[PDB]
Amino acid sequence: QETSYIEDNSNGAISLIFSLKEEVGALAKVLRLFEENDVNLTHIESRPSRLKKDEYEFFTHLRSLPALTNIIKILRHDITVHELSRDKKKDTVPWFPRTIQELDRFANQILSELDADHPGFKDPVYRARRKQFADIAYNYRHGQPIPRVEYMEEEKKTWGTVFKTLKSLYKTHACYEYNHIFPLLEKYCGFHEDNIPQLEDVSQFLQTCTGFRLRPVAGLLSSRDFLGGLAFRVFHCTQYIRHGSKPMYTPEPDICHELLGHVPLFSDRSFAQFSQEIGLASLGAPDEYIEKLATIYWFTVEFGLCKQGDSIKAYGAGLLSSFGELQYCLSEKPKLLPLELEKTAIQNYTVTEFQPLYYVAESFNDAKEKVRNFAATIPRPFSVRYDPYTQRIEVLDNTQQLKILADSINSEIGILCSAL
Amino acid sequence: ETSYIEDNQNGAISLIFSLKEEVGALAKVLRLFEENDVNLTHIESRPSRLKKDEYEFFTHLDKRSLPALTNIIKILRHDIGATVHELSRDKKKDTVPWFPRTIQELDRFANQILLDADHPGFKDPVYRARRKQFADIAYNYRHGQPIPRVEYMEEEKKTWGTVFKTLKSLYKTHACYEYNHIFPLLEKYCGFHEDNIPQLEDVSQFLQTCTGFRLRPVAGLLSSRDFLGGLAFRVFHCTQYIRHGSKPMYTPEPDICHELLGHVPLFSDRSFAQFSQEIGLASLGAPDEYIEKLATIYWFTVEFGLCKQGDSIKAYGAGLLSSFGELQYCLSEKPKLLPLELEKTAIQNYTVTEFQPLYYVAESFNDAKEKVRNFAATIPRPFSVRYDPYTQRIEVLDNTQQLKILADSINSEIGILCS
Amino acid sequence: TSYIEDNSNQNGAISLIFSLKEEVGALAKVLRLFEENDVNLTHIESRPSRLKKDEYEFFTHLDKRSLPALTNIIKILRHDIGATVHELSRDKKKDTVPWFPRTIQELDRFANQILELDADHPGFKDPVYRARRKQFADIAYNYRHGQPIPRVEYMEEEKKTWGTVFKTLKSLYKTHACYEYNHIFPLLEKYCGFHEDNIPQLEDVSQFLQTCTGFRLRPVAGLLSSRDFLGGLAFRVFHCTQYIRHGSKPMYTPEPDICHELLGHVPLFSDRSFAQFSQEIGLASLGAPDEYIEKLATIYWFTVEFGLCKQGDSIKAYGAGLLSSFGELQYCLSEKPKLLPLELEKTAIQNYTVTEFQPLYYVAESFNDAKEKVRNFAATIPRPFSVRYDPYTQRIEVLDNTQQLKILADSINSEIGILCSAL
Amino acid sequence: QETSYIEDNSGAISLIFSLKEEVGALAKVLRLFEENDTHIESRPSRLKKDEYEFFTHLDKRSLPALTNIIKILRHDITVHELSRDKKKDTVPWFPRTIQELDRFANQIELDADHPGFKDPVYRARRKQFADIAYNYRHGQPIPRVEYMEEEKKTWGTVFKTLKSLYKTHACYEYNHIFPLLEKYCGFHEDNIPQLEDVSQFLQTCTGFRLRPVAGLLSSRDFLGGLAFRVFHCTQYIRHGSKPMYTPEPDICHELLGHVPLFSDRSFAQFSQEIGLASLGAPDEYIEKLATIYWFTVEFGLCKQGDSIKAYGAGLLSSFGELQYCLSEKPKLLPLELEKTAIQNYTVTEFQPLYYVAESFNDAKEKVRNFAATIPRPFSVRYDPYTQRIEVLDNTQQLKILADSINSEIGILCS
Ligand SMILES: [Cl-]
Ligand SMILES: [Cl-]
Ligand SMILES: [Cl-]
Ligand SMILES: [Cl-]
Ligand SMILES: [Fe+3]
Ligand SMILES: [Fe+3]
Ligand SMILES: [Fe+3]
Ligand SMILES: [Fe+3]
Repeated sequence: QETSYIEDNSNGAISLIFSLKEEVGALAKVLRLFEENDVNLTHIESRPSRLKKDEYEFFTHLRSLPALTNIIKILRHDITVHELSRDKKKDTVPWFPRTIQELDRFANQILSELDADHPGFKDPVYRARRKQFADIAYNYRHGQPIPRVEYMEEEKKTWGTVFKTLKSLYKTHACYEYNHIFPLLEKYCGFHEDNIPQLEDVSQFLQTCTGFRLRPVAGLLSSRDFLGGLAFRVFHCTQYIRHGSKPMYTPEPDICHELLGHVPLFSDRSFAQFSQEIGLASLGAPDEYIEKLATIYWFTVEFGLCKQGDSIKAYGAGLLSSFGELQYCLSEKPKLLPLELEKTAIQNYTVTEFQPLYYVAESFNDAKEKVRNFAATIPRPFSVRYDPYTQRIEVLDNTQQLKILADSINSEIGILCSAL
Repeated sequence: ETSYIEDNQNGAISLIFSLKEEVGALAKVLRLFEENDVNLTHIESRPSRLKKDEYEFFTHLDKRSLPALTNIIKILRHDIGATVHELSRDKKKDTVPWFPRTIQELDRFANQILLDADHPGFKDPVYRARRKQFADIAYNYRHGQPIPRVEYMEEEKKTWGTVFKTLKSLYKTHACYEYNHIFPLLEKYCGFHEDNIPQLEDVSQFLQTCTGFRLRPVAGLLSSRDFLGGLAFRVFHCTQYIRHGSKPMYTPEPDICHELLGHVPLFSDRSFAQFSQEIGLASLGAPDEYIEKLATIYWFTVEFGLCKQGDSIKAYGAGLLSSFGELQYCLSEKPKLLPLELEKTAIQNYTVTEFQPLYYVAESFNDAKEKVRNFAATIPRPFSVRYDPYTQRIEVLDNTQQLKILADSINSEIGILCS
Repeated sequence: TSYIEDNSNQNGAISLIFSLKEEVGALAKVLRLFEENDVNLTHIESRPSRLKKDEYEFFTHLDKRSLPALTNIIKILRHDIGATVHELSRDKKKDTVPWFPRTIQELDRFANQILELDADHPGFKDPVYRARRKQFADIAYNYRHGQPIPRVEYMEEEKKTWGTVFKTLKSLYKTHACYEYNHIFPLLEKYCGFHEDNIPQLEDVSQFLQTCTGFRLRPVAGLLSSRDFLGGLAFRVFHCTQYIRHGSKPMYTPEPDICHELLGHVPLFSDRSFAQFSQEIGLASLGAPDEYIEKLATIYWFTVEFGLCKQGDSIKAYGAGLLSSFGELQYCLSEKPKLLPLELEKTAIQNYTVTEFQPLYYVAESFNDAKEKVRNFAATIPRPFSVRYDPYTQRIEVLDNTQQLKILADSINSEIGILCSAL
Repeated sequence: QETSYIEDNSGAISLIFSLKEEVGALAKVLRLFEENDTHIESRPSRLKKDEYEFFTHLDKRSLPALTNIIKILRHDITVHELSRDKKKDTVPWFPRTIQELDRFANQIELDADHPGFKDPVYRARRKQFADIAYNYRHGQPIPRVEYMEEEKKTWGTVFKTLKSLYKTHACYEYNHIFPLLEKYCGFHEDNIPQLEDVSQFLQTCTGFRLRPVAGLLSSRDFLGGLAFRVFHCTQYIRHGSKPMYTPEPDICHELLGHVPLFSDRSFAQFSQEIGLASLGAPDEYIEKLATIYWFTVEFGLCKQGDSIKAYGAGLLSSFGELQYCLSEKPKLLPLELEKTAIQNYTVTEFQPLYYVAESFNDAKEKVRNFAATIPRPFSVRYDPYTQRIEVLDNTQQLKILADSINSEIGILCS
């Protein structure tokens, strides 16, 4: 079977989320509870609430269980609290990153290079060169510029072989959005047959296009971690390349799969929103619905097809980076079905051979709304929204007050921008 | 007297235009610029938002090499059939006032400032040199860099204490609810204490986590257009120096005291951040006549504005929250109070030396915000503006088709949950 | 002042409002509860609740004739699980909201709640005028919502009085009246009988307003309570007098006449923006306490009767008291009176006079701006529900879950901007 | 292939145009018609405080005095010409006001295969009902008729045999309204309710009203009446010889199939959008609307939880199809305009397939999206206050429409 769902592995991170009113002396009453239980002001933030203006929002990221199981009791009865845990005990919500900076916590929790069947296994250089890229990811923290790497001549050859063979297929097999950005990457990035572009230059390009940014990663994270990073429009990226012995095969993601399959789509604004809704749906979702999201991600982002007029084309990264399947998925051999998440979430699939079937999406805006509807069925005691101004996640139990405030803004832009 | 500072070798010249990829657009245009000795480093081509078949172009040029550029605009408009807006900043005929297209572009004219014998501090090598030290930090500051921290002298902390202690006693009763709501937070996470001056870096990081607002060092006073323009990006140009210790209760210029105690606490409230942002957004490309009008509104709202809080009135203007005398005078029955109406406030005359004879009372920040939005329409501009926090760029909307797409995002945004 | 306190009849109208679920079989359980008492079915309505496929809305319109059979029914509905009820009465005040009509037809109930009976009236020593007034009173007392307004042949002495007021005022409208007035007036001259030498019929006028903004006229004998008069505006109904001032002093009238109402009020009701504004005032009066009715009467005074509006760099008048008064229309635009910006929190309590000209006037930025101020003031009025008018069914909707209906209005209006703008 | 689409037959010629008040337009226009010709209305525009809307009600008679006006209005100083017939570059005529529904309400017995053909009484009794419709005008109360005992029996046979199936086969909305119709409208096995009492009931629920009609109108006319929430209704009844068959709509089909749904507001809004979509639509798109109407209002099914039920009038008034559509025999597809609008169907035999709508609110928005696909130089919205249609052709009408929306966002938030 070998599905793409990777369970999350874990001192388990324990974080709290709660807001309180300023009617009685609230800041003093809460801060003293933390100082008395050996908690400095560095593991607690107090920010104003946007939904009432007379409330404070509190964030705690705590290693110290006996000093933590006592605050929850005194805090809940004497006055709403959401407990986030990485080990996901009962009566708790699965932990998720509240700010882009918190992505640094579990960015190095990949599994296991060390696979005997890997193409480049009987190679001391390649096996060692992989450790170099892994160290870049393990030591990278948010905000930092992605360290640049000088690719060897033997490695640019592999890139060239994959680049030239796929560039000939994009004009006819890739969706319009792909061919819309690709010329830009050829001019403003090092997207050339005889050059490998640096992830830093690409990240800076995405940031100026849709706000998406890249993050080095050593290997494969848990599905929870990966999708969680999409809520912040952060895409964990590998910096290594396949072994030059078989440029047309890879059991794992490499810079080729992600630069030629993933990056161009994240440059489109409509697609950035769609993929973001998938990540947003994973924040605090149980493991049962994470696998469902991983399956949707598989049949939409990696191996998804889209309707373009009277014809169909491909937009999945797994398809746009594979020379053989990109032609097989567009033929009349595979089975095509309309995109319906209730069926895709449970559909079984394989990772070794080509996909027997493909799901066709009407559009990205159409697929986006399907994710929102599916996000509602996911049992969560709150709603989530991303704030690009502060780059934090907003926990929303009365989420309805914020969506309306966004409409009142968008509507005043249609009557003001009235040229004629 | 007035607070309006008019805008003043290498005048920034920028173009704005979008094009369709019908046959080949990128190559045909890029060659048009390369043929006129324009390196690609001075041109960006990014996909247009709301339009999947258009490219958006950004150019970063100077007044230099204009004659090889005034010909390109003609080939883009007549030979291609597309709309183009020329930004020149130097009242070029048939041109739009230049404005920053990206937050990074704030670095261009951040040093375009204009030593007074009558100044509280006089020409004395000690103080004047300390002032030049802060000026060098601002001239050398860039958007990405962290604000350099400074070790304030005891003589400077003493002055801060005099202003801090005397004003803290009035905030609980004279300042609006939003002010007293944030101030306790600034005392813990920014070090707002009688015997300490907080660093703009620690403060800037605090606003970013509250409403996304960030601080920027400045040596002196910018043009009203330049200063207000930075508000569109929720960027507040901030001074790092402090008044001379001889007269702690007087300052002819803004200082770190005026900026930390008058301006910063309000920028921590999102409702106020949106309001102040609409003022900056309204200034992008506005004629000089309407820039002065916006400077007057900013004066009577952000600097010297009053707000209704229930059956009583309180103050939220920076000019009041940093002045010990006027903060008490504005709440008395001596000054004249009017309802906030921009058509009357935009033309109202005012003074900067003495207290304000009158004050304008705003119903709320969300109400005052929409009043600016309505006023933004009266400003003659060939386009509308909106800020994109994801990419930190301004999106110009000139084509009607861009609005039809904007309507789709709204009709879909009608989530009728109804429980 | 113009505030007239509300007076109830011996048979004070008592009506109930409540919705219930069809889970336990409510139609039978509720309908039978009334059948057990001396309550006829004809005085009970059961209608489906919109957006709640499993709820029925119930309306009952009775009075104190059967009180002992009514104080027991209300208890079974409120105390038992499944039903919330609002009791509307004209004067109990214990646990009831001030009564208001739920349907346009119910305006017939208190349409005859009148207080020419003043000795000092200009036409007092006149058997004809004194008698002619009773003739108009019978028309109002006998008028019902469905009937067409009876036409009357005005005497030549009465056409002359109208002409005196018409000619002297028409010369001032082009320069003193707001843009909306001079926009409608030419139409009234062509499609109605707005001429110097003719008095138009209220029926012809009512039909004209209905085709403009849906407003309709209703004959009235005299002065109603402020609640009754204002209440009728929620249905875009304007109570109108059909008589005319005495010809002895065409330039003076202590009471409203067809001149004040045809030349002052109707032309504004033809504009949608003003019709919506005045409607929000009526909507704000439904179920409002007597203390807030007087406050509402003051707003109406400084807006509809004696209100001024901003028109560009200049200001013009739109109040009916000014558009029908020859002296005040010139005095309000001069520099003698004091002008203040319109703020309901200030206007609601401002004192005023009715005999002499107004010392001050309130200037509104626009009709849409004044409308939103009334909505804001409507929230401060203590009411256990919100109100909205349904022009399709011509009924009032009591709304505690009002938030569910506003969304359907936005989602429709927005989907109409994408159909035309599909270019 | 028997179809339900009835082409329009002739002719009413009407004009629509707006003008500004800055220049002397009202005077210039009023003299323009008198100089070339009295039946003209001028009302203020509800979207521009400085514009007037003009309505003219003339016949094709005296055409040469009209072909000159169109040039002076278009070339000098926007105008839409409505012609009951296909004139080149003109929009199909549609009623602008509820009163205009009276014009072609008579634009429709002697049929050998009719059940009651060999009966002078029934054949004559039908002309009695036709005279009521031909002479009926808007605003009038629907004349009541005393139904004969022979006719009440026919109603009873259909009523009792179908009432037993509604609780299990009819949608939730139907059984929600039906108990009310039994008490306040007299829906009983041994009594036929009068259209006047029923119309008054619908008006108080969703504003829908009934209008007598002699026979079958053109699809445009019938659908057009739905834009005003007006439902053209037949007052006669099928011949008592075969109570379970009728080649035409009768009071049974209309009271038991159609009326109860019009009492639900969500359905009233949905059906109204269909009528609104037909105003000024070409003949090609009228048939498409007639097909959609067929598979939604007449023979439409809806999802009710994990089960499926029927809400179409053709099923709720037919004893055989009401059981056949739920018997898993026909094939069911999701409601999609591109597929349903062109699907062919029959009227004689049961339907081979049925289209399932998620809900009434879901089907309504699909029509609105489809309303854009109809080529029209304007958009339409209904004003219940004045009961006329608002044409939106000029850009100025939309900027004002944007203000009323942004302002309509009242954030009470408690
Ligand atoms: Cl966005
Ligand atoms: Cl925001
Ligand atoms: Cl309206
Ligand atoms: Cl409605
Ligand atoms: Fe991948
Ligand atoms: Fe300042
Ligand atoms: Fe009056
Ligand atoms: Fe039918």
